[PDB]
Amino acid sequence: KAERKRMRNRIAASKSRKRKLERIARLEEKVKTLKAQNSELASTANMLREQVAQLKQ
Amino acid sequence: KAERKRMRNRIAASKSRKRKLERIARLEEKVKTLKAQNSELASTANMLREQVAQLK
DNA sequence: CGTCGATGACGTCATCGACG
DNA sequence: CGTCGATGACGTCATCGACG
Repeated sequence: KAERKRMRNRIAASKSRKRKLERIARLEEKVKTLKAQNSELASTANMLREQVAQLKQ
Repeated sequence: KAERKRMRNRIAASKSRKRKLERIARLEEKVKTLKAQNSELASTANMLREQVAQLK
């Protein structure tokens, strides 16, 4: 029945808008975490140039 | 006139959806680039461990 | 071939801060 | 107070591939 088809679709649309919402938050969360990782790797590098300056003489 | 308000809001919705799309594309591209940088810095570190090894 | 759930695309409403 | 553009939340349509 048509009437009921649309009814189910209204629900489908609601979950769909919801997954997209989660997907976007996942993305922003990935960006935030990749940034912290960068900083860590960047500092670790200097922590290593440090050790390379000590062994330097 | 109520009619016209709705015509305009129709256009406005097209822009809005368009910008949300562009915004999501940005997030996706950022994830991609941050991953690349991540790699560079990771291997660079090992390059420096290599260089810290050469000092023994 | 008829149906299902997922999705992209779209128009509409409700609501917001800003403007005068 | 009316109005404006932007935008979040919806419901609807068209279309998909999968199923039987």
